Amino acid sequence: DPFYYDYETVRNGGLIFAGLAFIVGLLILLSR
Amino acid sequence: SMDDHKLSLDELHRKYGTDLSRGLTSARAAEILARDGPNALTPPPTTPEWIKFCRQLFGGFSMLLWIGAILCFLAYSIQAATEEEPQNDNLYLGVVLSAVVIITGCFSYYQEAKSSKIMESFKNMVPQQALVIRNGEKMSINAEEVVVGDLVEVKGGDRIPADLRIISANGCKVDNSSLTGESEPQTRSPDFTNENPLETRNIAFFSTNCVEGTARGIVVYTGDRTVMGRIAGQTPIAAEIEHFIHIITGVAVFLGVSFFILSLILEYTWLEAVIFLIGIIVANVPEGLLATVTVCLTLTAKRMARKNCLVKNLEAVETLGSTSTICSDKTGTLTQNRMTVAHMWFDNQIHEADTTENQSGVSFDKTSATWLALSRIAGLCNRAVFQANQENLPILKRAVAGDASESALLKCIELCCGSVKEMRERYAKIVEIPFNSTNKYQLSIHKNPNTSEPQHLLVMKGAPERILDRCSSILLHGKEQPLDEELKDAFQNAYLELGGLGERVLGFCHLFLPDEQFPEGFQFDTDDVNFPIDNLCFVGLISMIDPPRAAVPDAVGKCRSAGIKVIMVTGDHPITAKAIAKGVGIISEGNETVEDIAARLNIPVSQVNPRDAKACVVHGSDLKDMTSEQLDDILKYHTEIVFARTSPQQKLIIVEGCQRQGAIVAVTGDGVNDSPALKKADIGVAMGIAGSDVSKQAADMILLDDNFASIVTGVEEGRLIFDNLKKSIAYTLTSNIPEITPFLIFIIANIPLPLGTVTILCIDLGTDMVPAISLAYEQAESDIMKRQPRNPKTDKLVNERLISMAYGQIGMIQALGGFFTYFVILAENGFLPIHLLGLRVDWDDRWINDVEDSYGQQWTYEQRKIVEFTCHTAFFVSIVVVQWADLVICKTRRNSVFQQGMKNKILIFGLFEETALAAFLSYCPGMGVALRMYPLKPTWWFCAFPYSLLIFVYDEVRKLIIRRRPGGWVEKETYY
Amino acid sequence: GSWKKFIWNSEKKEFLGRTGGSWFKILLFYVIFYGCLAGIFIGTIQVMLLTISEFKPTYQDRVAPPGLTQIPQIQKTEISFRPNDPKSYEAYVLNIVRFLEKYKDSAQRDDMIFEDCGDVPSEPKERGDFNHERGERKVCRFKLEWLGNCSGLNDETYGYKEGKPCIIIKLNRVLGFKPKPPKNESLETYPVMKYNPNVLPVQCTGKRDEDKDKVGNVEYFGLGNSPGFPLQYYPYYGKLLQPKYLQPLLAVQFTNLTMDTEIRIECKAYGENIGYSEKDRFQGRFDVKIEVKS
Ligand SMILES: CCCCCCCCCCCCCCCCCC(=O)OC[C@H](COP(=O)([O-])OCC[N+](C)(C)C)OC(=O)CCCCCCCCCCCCCCCCC
Ligand SMILES: CC(C)CCC[C@H](C)[C@H]1CC[C@H]2[C@H]3CC=C4C[C@@H](OC(=O)CCC(=O)O)CC[C@@]4(C)[C@@H]3CC[C@@]12C
Ligand SMILES: CC(C)CCC[C@H](C)[C@H]1CC[C@H]2[C@H]3CC=C4C[C@@H](OC(=O)CCC(=O)O)CC[C@@]4(C)[C@@H]3CC[C@@]12C
Ligand SMILES: CC(C)CCC[C@H](C)[C@H]1CC[C@H]2[C@H]3CC=C4C[C@@H](OC(=O)CCC(=O)O)CC[C@@]4(C)[C@@H]3CC[C@@]12C
Ligand SMILES: CC(C)CCC[C@H](C)[C@H]1CC[C@H]2[C@H]3CC=C4C[C@@H](OC(=O)CCC(=O)O)CC[C@@]4(C)[C@@H]3CC[C@@]12C
Ligand SMILES: CC(C)CCC[C@H](C)[C@H]1CC[C@H]2[C@H]3CC=C4C[C@@H](OC(=O)CCC(=O)O)CC[C@@]4(C)[C@@H]3CC[C@@]12C
Ligand SMILES: CC(C)CCC[C@H](C)[C@H]1CC[C@H]2[C@H]3CC=C4C[C@@H](OC(=O)CCC(=O)O)CC[C@@]4(C)[C@@H]3CC[C@@]12C
Ligand SMILES: *[C@@H]1O[C@H](CO)[C@@H](O[C@@H]2O[C@H](CO)[C@@H](O)[C@H](O)[C@H]2NC(C)=O)[C@H](O)[C@H]1NC(C)=O
Ligand SMILES: *[C@@H]1O[C@H](CO)[C@@H](O)[C@H](O)[C@H]1NC(C)=O
Ligand SMILES: [Mg+2]
Ligand code: NA
Ligand code: NA
Ligand code: NA
Ligand code: NA
Repeated sequence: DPFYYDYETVRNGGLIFAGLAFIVGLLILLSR
Repeated sequence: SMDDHKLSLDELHRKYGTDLSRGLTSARAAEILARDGPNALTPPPTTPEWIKFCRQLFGGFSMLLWIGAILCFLAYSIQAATEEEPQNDNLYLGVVLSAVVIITGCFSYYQEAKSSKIMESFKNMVPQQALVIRNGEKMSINAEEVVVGDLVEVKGGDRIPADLRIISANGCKVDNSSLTGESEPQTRSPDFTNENPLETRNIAFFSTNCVEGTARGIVVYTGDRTVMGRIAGQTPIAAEIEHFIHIITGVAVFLGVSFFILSLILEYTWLEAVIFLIGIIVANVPEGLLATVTVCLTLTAKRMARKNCLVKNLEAVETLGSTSTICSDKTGTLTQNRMTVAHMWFDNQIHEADTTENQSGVSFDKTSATWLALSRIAGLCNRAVFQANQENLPILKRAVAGDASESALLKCIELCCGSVKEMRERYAKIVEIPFNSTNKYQLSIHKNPNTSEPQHLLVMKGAPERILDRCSSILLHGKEQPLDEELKDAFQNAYLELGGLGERVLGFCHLFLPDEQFPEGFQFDTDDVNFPIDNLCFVGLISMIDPPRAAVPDAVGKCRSAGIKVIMVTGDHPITAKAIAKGVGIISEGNETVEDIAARLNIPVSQVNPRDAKACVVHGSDLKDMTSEQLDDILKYHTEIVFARTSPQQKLIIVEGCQRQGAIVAVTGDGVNDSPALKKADIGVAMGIAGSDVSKQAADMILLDDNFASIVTGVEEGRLIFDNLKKSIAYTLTSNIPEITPFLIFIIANIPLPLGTVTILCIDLGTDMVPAISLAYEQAESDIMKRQPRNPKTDKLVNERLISMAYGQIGMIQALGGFFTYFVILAENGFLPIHLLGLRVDWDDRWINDVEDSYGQQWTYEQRKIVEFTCHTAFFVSIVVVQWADLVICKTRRNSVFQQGMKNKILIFGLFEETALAAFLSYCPGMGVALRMYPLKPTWWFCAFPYSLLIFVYDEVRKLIIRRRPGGWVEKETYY
Repeated sequence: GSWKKFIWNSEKKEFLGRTGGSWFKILLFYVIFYGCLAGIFIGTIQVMLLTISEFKPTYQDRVAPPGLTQIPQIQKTEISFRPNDPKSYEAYVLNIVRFLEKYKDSAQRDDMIFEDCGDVPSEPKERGDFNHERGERKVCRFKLEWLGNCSGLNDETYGYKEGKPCIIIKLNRVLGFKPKPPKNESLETYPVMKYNPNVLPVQCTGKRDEDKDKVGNVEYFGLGNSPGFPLQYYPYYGKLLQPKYLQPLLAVQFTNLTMDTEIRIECKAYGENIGYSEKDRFQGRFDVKIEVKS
């Protein structure tokens, strides 16, 4: 189907990346 | 009220807890600590911790973003009443403009409160010390706990810590300038002279100092109940950031008003025009710099305290980095002031001291009356005494109560010739003389214990050139051989060969007075001078070596490579000062005085052209009669100046002489005579372990370790803040072109809009808040001490080279990196780039619901605004992507990032916070109706990767051209 | 900056604090710099245009259920006129006449481009593939006579002169799209009309409840007798392969409107492909307000 493009897979990937890139910044800041 | 100065010492027994000697008592101490308040003057309460919060939440440049939310809620309140299908769209706009204020105000309050907490931690960093005489045995205490009924002993240069009644003084003289307005010291005495209780001599006052003499006084009031306890800033680097912010404010206000009345011609729905105006003003004005400067100052001050360099105000941080001249003393700062005896001279032979256990027996510990008499002279003049728990301690360490030279002399006497106090009670000191500064004449007439000679002995020591006229007859073997000319030549040769290695020499002579002047009964006094002082019994010379400090000879080299000129002001002979200057690197090799080239070519000194000699040693006696014109070219034609035999009182005439050439002068002092010279210098440095309280109430620094090298490390830490401020300003200004230009090309080219006001506020909140302050924590580059001192007349923070780099070169690449992503998105849905030119009028029409694209298919109104809001979202995302490379290249100024390293932990957190905020604002469920932001395809995150790489490549190649070609066109035009 | 002293010296010849040989270099730098920036921008655009096809868009999910529009192009979904006043309804008639120019019978005579598809609704006609292997594709020709009492072969004011006005409904073009009419379970869609397996059905009713009592009678005119879009057409192949394509039309007349009242009318289209939205009030659907002043 050329008219569908499910956005839920990219949304799940983007929120996984947001949680990861937030906790790694938290661990880099509080590394002191 | 009436203070107890009229009542004498008997009523001072019968007014306090029965103590006028031997200390008060432990119990009493706790009881009068619990009775009265402690000695801390109570602070005025400041504004609480929510007024400081509402001055940041509702402050300047946040009332605009509050009235935007008020207008949005007002438009929704109007719409919800006189309309069916109310369509809450301004509700989320008001919610967004309210959330931006709360986040920005919380960040601003946090950055203010952290710097206030740091700068409040310098009090009780070097607290006060008071000398009490409690039952113990004379102790120093924290000075904020003394009680009424203590007896405290003060001396010259100490601070009076309470309200005092003087018991026993030896001419102390208080300066009454804090409660009268007199600049003249006043004599204190335990009598009762004046009727007025304030302008009297019975008592002393809080926050005053009794310069000379000593005093033993009793406390009458402590804390708030004293006469001082009753009754009752900007930075030149902050007042420039303010002036820059005002000009950028005017420019941005012009741009926002011009964009406001240009939107209303394009039918832009008055609420949207007002929100667009507010979003341009708020985002194009860099309000977060005024926090950053404080974080740049205060943090630097903290680091200066971690390297033993304490500041007194934040105005002294930014002027310490522009220091061009250091006029330091020699003893205590350059050298350790812990000297030991070396290389005595007597009977035409330089000897060795032989200090250690390897007793070379160098004609010592034996019978030879010349050195026996010399050691007896050097033993019965040492005023210093030893302390308890020392007589069972080795030679390698000894506590001793006195100055440097006599503590050095007592080492050889307690090593070689038995105990010392038995020798003091053997020859009874009948009249003493304290050490004078005029002739340097230490004398103590003595007498035999029961019998040693019919001619009892008088002693004399001091400077050898100041006693060469007085004592002339030598002691070879007990024989007073008279004045001899070649013997004076050999004395001169011994003086040059003992000062040539860098030692302070002291002469020694004595007298065998007969019983004609004093019998065994009543002796004679020395204050009325009836003793023959000319042609006396000289015995020999004693010198002492003094090692310079640990990290000094490379600190002088770092001062030389950084363009700072160092001046050495000592009180020693001008051949030992030249030796110490050549030892530590003040006068480096290759540079010589006129004496050196005169004794080189064997032409006498008085006809050498004084232009080929760049080093110069000035005697202090010539400083008094030279007028200002000779000093103002001595300090101009030379480069390495050493003032020898100089009093500290005439230090001030040096300092103004260095200020007329144009220089920021740093002057070290530690006495009471240096206080006119400290607060005339551009920065005064007091000492931390030595140095009285008058010396550290007048200075702008405290050296906690008494080292010269800590001043150089302070100059490094002061130089760092201009680099960090230029880096932060350069980063903050680059995000102004990609926020201005999408509305300009919207008007000119008539394309659909690439960026809206919500994403402008998102760009500002995401990429300007956290990563712009992370450049304050940047480490120092390798070339801070290879650049010249900056001049604060012709070197401002912002140039035409800083504006034309952010606004003209780096900002354009970010605008192109956004516009490319816009064209990529709009071309992949059907609107090819040439088809967009002229589409704006039909695109924004709500009642044209078939707009044809390049493929021929027909779009609705909402169907194309969804594509437009996707373009807004990816414009913001690509701006974050190029912000990355803007932050990476703006952390160095001429070094590459591969020789700087990613040691900044705040910068990596800024990068990750940027990217997390972007990926959260795009891909969260619920942002499609609130923020009007829509999810991106995963391959749309790589559209501004080439422009982000182009920024990095361009800036690295530019810095490489600046490093390998100094003074070229690229450094002259692009190096900001 | 001061004044004259800074506007010119002629003891160093420094206009604006920069000599004339220094003004040349700093302008040559910016000319070369913006030239290379324009070159890199044009080059990245031209490289991105190589990944773009010229027969089919890369993404079609933002036009995916098409809109439904009506041909008197009106300004706030409002039609208001007086029939005995020939200056109130003149813009509407001018819009309809300018739209129905290309649908005339004399504009479809080129028999190598146009073709004669059937006069009853039929199945979709696959013209091949999006691969340019047959050149331009032929288009079915639409006759104006199927819009009878709404075409210009009669009353040339299209009913506006005599009270009863008439609109022309069309569905938006989406490249490659084939509409699926609903199934025939006799329970599926609403409420009841004549069903055809090759017609996408459209229905125009009143919006509120007081509008259902005032809209009166509604007549439809199209190809056949079941009101809707025939399926012989579709799917649009694009304006590169099919220029002079003619989308099918449907005329709707309101013969017994109630006078001097504003009547709200909703037109909806039904199918499996066709979906609706709550923010987009023109997707799969539209509405109009008619007010015949007397
Ligand atoms: C995919 C990654 C690719 C990245 C490519 C990035 C390219 C990097 C380009 C950045 C360098 C910026 C400065 C370049 C100019 C260098 C001039 C020079 O060498 O000075 C010579 C010399 C330097 O030596 P000098 O000046 O000090 O000579 C001294 C003479 N004596 C000894 C007698 C005193 O300067 C000159 O004298 C003449 C310079 C005149 C400059 C006129 C302007 C030239 C225009 C430059 C265009 C470059 C734009 C390209 C940018 C495009 C990027 C988007
Ligand atoms: C300055 C240098 C050190 C680069 C540092 C930038 C960022 C700190 C890092 C974090 C991880 C990197 C990227 C790795 C791949 C992802 C894909 C992207 O997620 C997706 O793939 C789309 C959503 C989905 O896949 O479902 C989110 C951003 C991004 C570019 C990351 C964000 C930015 C990078 C370069
Ligand atoms: C949901 C909306 C209405 C906002 C809700 C309140 C905000 C989440 C508040 C909570 C605490 C505030 C801030 C207070 C502390 C700062 C520290 C900051 O970290 C740094 O400054 C870097 C580390 C350092 O400075 O040493 C990141 C989070 C932040 C901005 C906080 C972000 C969120 C703020 C504005
Ligand atoms: C750098 C910022 C401040 C402005 C950059 C955007 C430009 C101002 C505008 C002007 C017109 C726009 C575009 C409209 C037309 C296209 C066609 C495109 O491809 C072609 O030129 C082919 C033309 C053809 O084959 O017919 C190259 C230029 C481009 C991207 C233009 C590039 C410049 C755009 C984005
Ligand atoms: C959006 C992207 C494509 C542009 C921004 C990221 C930078 C262009 C890339 C280039 C290589 C990356 C880094 C890869 C690892 C090195 C290690 C570093 O070397 C050291 O650690 C030396 C340490 C020291 O000498 O003290 C030099 C810079 C750095 C961080 C690089 C800095 C710049 C990064 C993030
Ligand atoms: C798309 C790709 C193929 C373009 C190629 C990118 C270039 C390899 C970039 C990567 C980083 C750039 C430069 C930025 C960092 C410097 C460090 C520098 O090393 C030094 O320490 C110089 C010391 C000195 O000169 O005193 C030499 C290489 C150089 C110019 C780099 C050379 C390669 C550059 C031009
Ligand atoms: C820092 C600046 C210089 C970068 C801006 C991008 C390009 C470097 C500049 C150069 C000239 C600009 C544009 C000026 C106007 C023309 C119109 C266009 O001519 C047309 O065909 C439009 C009329 C038509 O045929 O319908 C050709 C390309 C274009 C967009 C140019 C494309 C490139 C622009 C945006
Ligand atoms: C189309 O219009 C024609 C006239 O223009 C209508 O024909 C007339 O309809 C009325 C309705 O009662 C009859 O009384 C007349 O006898 C008809 N005249 C002719 C010549 O047929 C026709 O009804 C309209 N078609 C519709 C409404 O579907
Ligand atoms: C219009 O005429 C029809 C005749 O079939 C009638 O049923 C209908 O009620 C009329 N509508 C109005 C609004 O008069
Ligand atoms: Mg000193
Ligand atoms: Na701002
Ligand atoms: Na001072
Ligand atoms: Na920015
Ligand atoms: Na900014």
